Amino acid sequence: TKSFSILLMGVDTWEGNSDSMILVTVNPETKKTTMTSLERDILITLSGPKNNDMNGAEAKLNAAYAAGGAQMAIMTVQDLLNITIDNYVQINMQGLIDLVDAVGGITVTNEFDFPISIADNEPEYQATVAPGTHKVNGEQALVYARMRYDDPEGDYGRQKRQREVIQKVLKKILALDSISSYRKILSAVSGNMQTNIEISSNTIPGLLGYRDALKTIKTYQLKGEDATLSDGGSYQIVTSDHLLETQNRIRGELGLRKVTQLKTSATVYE
Repeated sequence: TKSFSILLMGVDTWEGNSDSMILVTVNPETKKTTMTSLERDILITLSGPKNNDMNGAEAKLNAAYAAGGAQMAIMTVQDLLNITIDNYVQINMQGLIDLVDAVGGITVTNEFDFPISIADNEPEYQATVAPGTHKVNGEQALVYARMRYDDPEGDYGRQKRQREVIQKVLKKILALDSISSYRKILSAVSGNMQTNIEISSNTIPGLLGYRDALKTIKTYQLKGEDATLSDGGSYQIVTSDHLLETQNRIRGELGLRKVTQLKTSATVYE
């Protein structure tokens, strides 16, 4: 019954590439969970083992994972937000499909006037989401989550959608009453999910002591301005203003002191 922080990472497979970085704050006391999406494109100074060539390099946040696995991603995001992160959870795409299936599916709304597909690009995922509101399986949930319009305005939507999927999966998990139910869900994702959190017969029930925090899930996005790179690629500097409100929002939920200055490994305009 204490507030804790977890860094959620989707990974194309445990070395591979970060497809998502969500900081989740769980407060059982306030009965509130916050999910803040961190832009893969933010420019930042990476933090890793000193053993590592990329420790100290200024790069996009996406690159922490690519250089030193989940260890570097945590070190890097710790220095981005000036808060200590208690645990991490990597899931890959098979993971995400298995999990959505294991909770009985979810309901999403395709806002557009055309079905959503990604097979043209990635033919391993031939699923599709009709327009309107429909119950969706794991294969259809991944596709909704991974669809990028490949526009400067692509991730923003992709990130809202990724958050949605997780939130909806989490609402299904609240409504579970059995420990077996939960045991079956950790079975379902066994191969395709990895974490600091201890998984045993000891912990599956210890976990249900936090379900109360799923009663209110507020979603958020850390953002700034889209700029250009010499290769023609795209990055984003964080407006120091937006950055602090973000460290303070999270710190609050995690039961901590509001900060006065802005200590960050990130590259602000100033």
